[PDB]
Amino acid sequence: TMYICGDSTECSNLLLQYGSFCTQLNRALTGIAVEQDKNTQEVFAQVKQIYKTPPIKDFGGFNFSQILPDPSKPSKRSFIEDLLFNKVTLQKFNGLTVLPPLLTDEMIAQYTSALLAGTITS
Amino acid sequence: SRLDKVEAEVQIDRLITGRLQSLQTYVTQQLIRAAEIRASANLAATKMS
Amino acid sequence: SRLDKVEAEVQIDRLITGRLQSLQTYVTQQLIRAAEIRASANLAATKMS
Amino acid sequence: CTLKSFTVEKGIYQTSNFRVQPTESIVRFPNITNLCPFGEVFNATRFASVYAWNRKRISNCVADYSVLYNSASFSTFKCYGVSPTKLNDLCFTNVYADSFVIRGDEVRQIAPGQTGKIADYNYKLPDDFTGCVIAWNSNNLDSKVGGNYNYLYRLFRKSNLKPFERDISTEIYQAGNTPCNGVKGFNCYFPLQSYGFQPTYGVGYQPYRVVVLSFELLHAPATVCGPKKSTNLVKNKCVNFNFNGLTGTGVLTESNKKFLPFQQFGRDIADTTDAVRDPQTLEILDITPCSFGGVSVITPGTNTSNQVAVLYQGVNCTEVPVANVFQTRAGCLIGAEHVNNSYECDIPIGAGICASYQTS
Amino acid sequence: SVYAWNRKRISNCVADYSVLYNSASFSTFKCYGVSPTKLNDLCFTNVYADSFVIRGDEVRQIAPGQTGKIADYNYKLPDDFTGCVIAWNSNNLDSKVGGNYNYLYRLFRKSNLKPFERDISTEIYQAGNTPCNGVKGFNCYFPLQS
Amino acid sequence: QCVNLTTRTQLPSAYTNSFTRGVYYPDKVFRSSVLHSTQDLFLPFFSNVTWFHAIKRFDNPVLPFNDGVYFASTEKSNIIRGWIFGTTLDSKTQSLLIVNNATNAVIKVCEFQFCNDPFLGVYYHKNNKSWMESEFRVYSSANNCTFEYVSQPFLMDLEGKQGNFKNLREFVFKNIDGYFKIYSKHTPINLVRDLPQGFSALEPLVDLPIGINITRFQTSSSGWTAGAAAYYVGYLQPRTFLLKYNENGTITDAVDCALDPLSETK
Ligand SMILES: *[C@@H]1O[C@H](CO)[C@@H](O[C@@H]2O[C@H](CO)[C@@H](O)[C@H](O)[C@H]2NC(C)=O)[C@H](O)[C@H]1NC(C)=O
Ligand SMILES: *[C@@H]1O[C@H](CO)[C@@H](O[C@@H]2O[C@H](CO)[C@@H](O)[C@H](O)[C@H]2NC(C)=O)[C@H](O)[C@H]1NC(C)=O
Ligand SMILES: *[C@@H]1O[C@H](CO)[C@@H](O[C@@H]2O[C@H](CO)[C@@H](O)[C@H](O)[C@H]2NC(C)=O)[C@H](O)[C@H]1NC(C)=O
Ligand SMILES: *[C@@H]1O[C@H](CO)[C@@H](O[C@@H]2O[C@H](CO)[C@@H](O)[C@H](O)[C@H]2NC(C)=O)[C@H](O)[C@H]1NC(C)=O
Ligand SMILES: *[C@@H]1O[C@H](CO)[C@@H](O[C@@H]2O[C@H](CO)[C@@H](O)[C@H](O)[C@H]2NC(C)=O)[C@H](O)[C@H]1NC(C)=O
Ligand SMILES: *[C@@H]1O[C@H](CO)[C@@H](O[C@@H]2O[C@H](CO)[C@@H](O)[C@H](O)[C@H]2NC(C)=O)[C@H](O)[C@H]1NC(C)=O
Ligand SMILES: *[C@@H]1O[C@H](CO)[C@@H](O)[C@H](O)[C@H]1NC(C)=O
Ligand SMILES: *[C@@H]1O[C@H](CO)[C@@H](O)[C@H](O)[C@H]1NC(C)=O
Ligand SMILES: *[C@@H]1O[C@H](CO)[C@@H](O)[C@H](O)[C@H]1NC(C)=O
Ligand SMILES: *[C@@H]1O[C@H](CO)[C@@H](O)[C@H](O)[C@H]1NC(C)=O
Ligand SMILES: *[C@@H]1O[C@H](CO)[C@@H](O)[C@H](O)[C@H]1NC(C)=O
Repeated sequence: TMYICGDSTECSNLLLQYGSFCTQLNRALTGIAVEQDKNTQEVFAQVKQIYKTPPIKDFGGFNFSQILPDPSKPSKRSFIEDLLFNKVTLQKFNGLTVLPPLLTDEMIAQYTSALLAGTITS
Repeated sequence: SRLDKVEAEVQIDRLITGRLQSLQTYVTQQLIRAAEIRASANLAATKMS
Repeated sequence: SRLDKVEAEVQIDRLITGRLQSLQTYVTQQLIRAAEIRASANLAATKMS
Repeated sequence: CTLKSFTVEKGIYQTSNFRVQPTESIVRFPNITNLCPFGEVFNATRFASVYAWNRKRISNCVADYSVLYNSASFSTFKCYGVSPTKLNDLCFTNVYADSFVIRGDEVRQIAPGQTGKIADYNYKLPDDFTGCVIAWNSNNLDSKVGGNYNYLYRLFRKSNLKPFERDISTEIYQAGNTPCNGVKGFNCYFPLQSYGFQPTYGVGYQPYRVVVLSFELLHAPATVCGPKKSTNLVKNKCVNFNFNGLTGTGVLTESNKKFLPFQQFGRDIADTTDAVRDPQTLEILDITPCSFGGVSVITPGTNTSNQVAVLYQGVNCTEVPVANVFQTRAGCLIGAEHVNNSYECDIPIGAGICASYQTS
Repeated sequence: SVYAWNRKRISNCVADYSVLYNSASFSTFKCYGVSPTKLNDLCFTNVYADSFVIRGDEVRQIAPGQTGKIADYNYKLPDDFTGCVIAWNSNNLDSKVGGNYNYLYRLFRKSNLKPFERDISTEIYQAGNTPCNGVKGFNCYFPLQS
Repeated sequence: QCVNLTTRTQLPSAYTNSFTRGVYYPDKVFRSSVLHSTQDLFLPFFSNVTWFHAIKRFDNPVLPFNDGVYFASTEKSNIIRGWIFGTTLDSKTQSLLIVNNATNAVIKVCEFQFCNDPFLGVYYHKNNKSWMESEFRVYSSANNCTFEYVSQPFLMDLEGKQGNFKNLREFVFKNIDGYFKIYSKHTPINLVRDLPQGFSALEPLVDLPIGINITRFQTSSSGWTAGAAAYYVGYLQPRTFLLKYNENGTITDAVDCALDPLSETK
């Protein structure tokens, strides 16, 4: 209703005769909205017991410094994925709203540490 | 604000028939892309597992 | 039952446009969903075999 | 009611979207000042006569009819094309203003589609007259004790001339078949006779100064018409503004953008209005519509209990009572008790927050 | 009159519109919601017998949705009016040598009114901005006009 | 009242290329750091424009006015004083008149009886170093006038500035739905005769709702000496430009989509 006949009474009345189109759209956009959380749920949470690396780094001459999380940053991100977050380039008047994801961007980086800490010692 | 109500609805019948036609195209595009992402997400799940 | 052949020609036209658009949307909705199950059916075959 | 059932399941449901209705409406337009002097015409020292009624140009001014009409010094006021009240809004390409003085008994000849001496000899009107006829008594000013013989009228004319046709012919009229020669003779009559106005003359014989505002429609850009207005400006509450036809609803806030001297509006990549400049006192302002968002109803199963909570998708709850609190990036949730112990997610909300039914 | 138009309820009867459609006395026979040839096969919930007299050249505004003095002030047809409008020249039956001043119309009134509204009020309309009391005065004109 | 200037030699329309001149503000809207495309009447880039040689050399010919017009004037001392626009130019129909003199830029709208040779008289040059308006030898009568306009008083130097052209005056005229538009801009330059290479903007001046039809336009009593003038006449057709606004609302660059395939791709 807001997009088609924003802030007008008469326009909102003639749209009524067209039946259930307005209901049909809102379910369609909701169907993909819920689905998106299911995807990032599926690919990242394959481990449920969140491991953490030991402080020692005597890994037989290897160093995993670029991939092990750096505590210095305000978010627990490592060297590599700081480059990626800088490379990418990215509320509105007419009803267009953006909804936040369920998993906050800091939450995902915590999973990948467990997936990485587990595979380097176990 | 320019024409009387006897045919002011006739003009806005065009926009109603029109603006809906534009919204139908945008939503149908999203469904196609959403189905395309699933192929990548389900493939990525296999890579991780 | 209420109007003769001349003005009945006009009203019936806008019903068909209204109903035909309704039938078009349902078909394009089925096709997207039917494609999804095709992906699920293939996966079941791989696990079964 | 939305789910069309008497039992609702555990989960989060989006129904009955929300919008903050604007409080009231504000109007803003620039300054309007250029008034052409109707004063020097209405208060003019001497008016023209009906035999050679004068036409004068009215151009590039404001035709404020409020002071024109509300004055009680006028005698009659009759508009024949439009209602007298609404001349101030419908703008006129041009206005024909004529000033002339006649007898009070001849004023019924001024009306269109009428029979009369001045209706037929000098001042005829078309069958589709649109102007407004205004007259006022001026006996005490025009009259002279010895007779004010300045005014003249067409006693005789060869034919009835067309509407709004001005002529200066003054040759001796030929009443009979024989031609007229010289200044005097048989069937030789002076086409002009002089009005005599006296204080002893009653209604009908008095001198009545008459003015008509006739106008021609839509053959050139509009030039002269009535006045307009604007109100005081307000900020920090979403209202329905009208800046030179820019109707819209949103909150008014001072901004940091800087226009050019002639620049007026603002637009983004989305091609929409984003910044407007006040046409009265030059400043730059932002327009952002006051908040809206879907209402979300959080509940456990119907069988389990009846208590619920409502969420506002992306809506600030500093302005929630328009329709316990807690602020989240996804919106502001009310009706729920915040705790600190962390569990598994039961029903998602957004931004990492998950609600659950727990202890009473 | 157009301000006092008469209404008479008719129900529980069988209606013969065939004579109305085949009568030659009607100068105007134009229906909006129905066509007159199918009408004898239809059944009505109620009958609204609205009747009045107007000028001969005053019939355009009778169509639903129009604007002007009549449809603005004293008689309305709703935007979705369903029925038939009937008229016929009646000079010999409604005109007189001295003038049929017996019928009035709403020249002035405050605003636009709801459809099928009836009013006979004779309170003087305040056209001018100055307040008006009594029954007469400059720019104090009674709404009816002869 | 006019006197014909018959002591005039016919000059061929010598051709010169207008590199990047003639871009202006089509609408009164501010937008920052964006690339807006518009479809209006504009002077093409690098287009063969007519260059006029004025010294001896003063031909005052009638030119057709279609889909707007362009004007440029590499001038000193402002010999250019104005223009007319109309359809009949013989007092039968209303025609536009723009006159810029030492006192006011006056706009007069009447059925002007346009004489063949319009020009303004100035105190000749005998010994006195004074220059001001003397002759209104542009038209004879203005009977049925509808629109007039006069700007605020100012004094413009009519002294006979010599040397290379220092002040750049570029003026654009259009008519849309009766509205009359005039655009102007002033900027310095140092070059001999030709148009410089560079980018600039033309600012709007005033809008006039005249509403008269226009199809053709025109820019002791014999023998006069004129300063060296180099002005140009260009014609406008519907075209698409890609205007680059900065964050300040001042145009920095423009590309004509219809010039070459590279422009089409951009
Ligand atoms: C582990 O290996 C890495 C890379 O081979 C080493 O990283 C650099 O080490 C030097 C020596 O102090 C530092 O100056 C650099 O700043 C390090 N690189 C970065 C990107 O910071 C690291 O020192 C090694 N660690 C150990 C304990 O040997
Ligand atoms: C909801 O609105 C309030 C007030 O409009 C916001 O609180 C303001 O936050 C800014 C940023 O620090 C401060 O400068 C103001 O002083 C605050 N005002 C008040 C009254 O507290 C709040 O940030 C908004 N919340 C969201 C999520 O947008
Ligand atoms: C100035 O020159 C124009 C023509 O360049 C003269 O216009 C001519 O006038 C005569 C009679 O007045 C006509 O027979 C011609 O047909 C006109 N010529 C054109 C081209 O139309 C004009 O009369 C001259 N005026 C003066 C004062 O010399
Ligand atoms: C430049 O042209 C304008 C326009 O005609 C002249 O302004 C007129 O000036 C006289 C006397 O100064 C006034 O009586 C007129 O009323 C003015 N015209 C208008 C339309 O108001 C101005 O004088 C001219 N300047 C020179 C130096 O010739
Ligand atoms: C502007 O005024 C002129 C002259 O006052 C008008 O020309 C007259 O037009 C009428 C009929 O249209 C003729 O009978 C007259 O003979 C014309 N006068 C002259 C001197 O030729 C002209 O029509 C007016 N403009 C408009 C648009 O009406
Ligand atoms: C936009 O305009 C502002 C103001 O004119 C420019 O800021 C000026 O920049 C110049 C040189 O950089 C300084 O000399 C002025 O003092 C500045 N004035 C102000 C008020 O800041 C700004 O540079 C312009 N934008 C760009 C991209 O140049
Ligand atoms: C809801 O609760 C009732 C008990 O009041 C129970 O009988 C019913 O099975 C419950 N519903 C479901 C779906 O379990
Ligand atoms: C939860 O932790 C916060 C620390 O930011 C504290 O202020 C709050 O009191 C805690 N909750 C309770 C119930 O104590
Ligand atoms: C400009 O002039 C040159 C030489 O006179 C000519 O070749 C060219 O075609 C002209 N421009 C156009 C657009 O025709
Ligand atoms: C210069 O002007 C004065 C007065 O204006 C005049 O007397 C003199 O003759 C002029 N100079 C010449 C060379 O004519
Ligand atoms: C100007 O002349 C054209 C020529 O056909 C005509 O169509 C147009 O109506 C005229 N303009 C006016 C205002 O009469």
